[PDB]
Amino acid sequence: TDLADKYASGNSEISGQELRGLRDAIGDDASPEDILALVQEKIKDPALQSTALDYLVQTTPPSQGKLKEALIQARNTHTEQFGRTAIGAKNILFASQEYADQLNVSPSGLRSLYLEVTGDTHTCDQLLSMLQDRYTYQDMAIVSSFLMKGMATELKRQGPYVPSAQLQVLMTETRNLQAVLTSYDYFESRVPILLDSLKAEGIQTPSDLNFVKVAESYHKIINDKFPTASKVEREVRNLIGDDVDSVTGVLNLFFSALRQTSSRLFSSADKRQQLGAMIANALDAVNINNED
Repeated sequence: TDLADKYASGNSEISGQELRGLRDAIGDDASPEDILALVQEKIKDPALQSTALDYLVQTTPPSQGKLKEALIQARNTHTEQFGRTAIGAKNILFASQEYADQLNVSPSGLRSLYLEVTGDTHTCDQLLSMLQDRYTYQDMAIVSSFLMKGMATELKRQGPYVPSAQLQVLMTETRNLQAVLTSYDYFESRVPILLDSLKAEGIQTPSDLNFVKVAESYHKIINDKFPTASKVEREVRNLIGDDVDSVTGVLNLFFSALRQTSSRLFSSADKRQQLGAMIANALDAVNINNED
């Protein structure tokens, strides 16, 4: 097996064939411009192109000093062209493919998502919002794992197109996202039960009330720089209305969620307890203020 197979091995998006096909397509007198043209023809994905170019520069012996210098110049040019779009996406090729498979989505889409995520600072919230409309919560968890994997990958690669500092922050934020998704899943299973049980006894809950709204409300509470029991109850009442059993249900649910929520999502363990205390206090307030 040659470099092309090394490149193609485990790489669900490049075959050793197309790489060899590319190297074979590039003549010894290929100008840097010629090289890029060919690479571009066979490979639309800048990541895969850059991959191809690496392959090409690398599969080219120094005997072909002019070609390699051309390929080097081509790749230098391609890299100059795409910078991170090529190099960053290239850096996380395998990751994108792994998770594309699990998600049954396109790896390139994931790399695009990834470059998107890594092309700028992104907070957890921004990541969640960036992902929610794109993925089921189940899949967001998977995507988050992907993002993490890709950034980890790039930080290890370094290079003038790895915004190393930036990726670090992004990974922090993506870990936060994962924590959030787990929390959302918590709510996914329990909210319906709560609402159905309320319903069974003729307690009407907002029909559009679902775990996400519940979870969202839950995470506003814990992300609140200045949460209170009143804010919590209010958050819950805003969420499910005022039926004592409903509010109690949700607060109970939030209370239970708190124990389950990742420490990442709290500035400290103290903050979690503080929130739990707030929720417990909310629960008390509900029953206290209950009349039925």
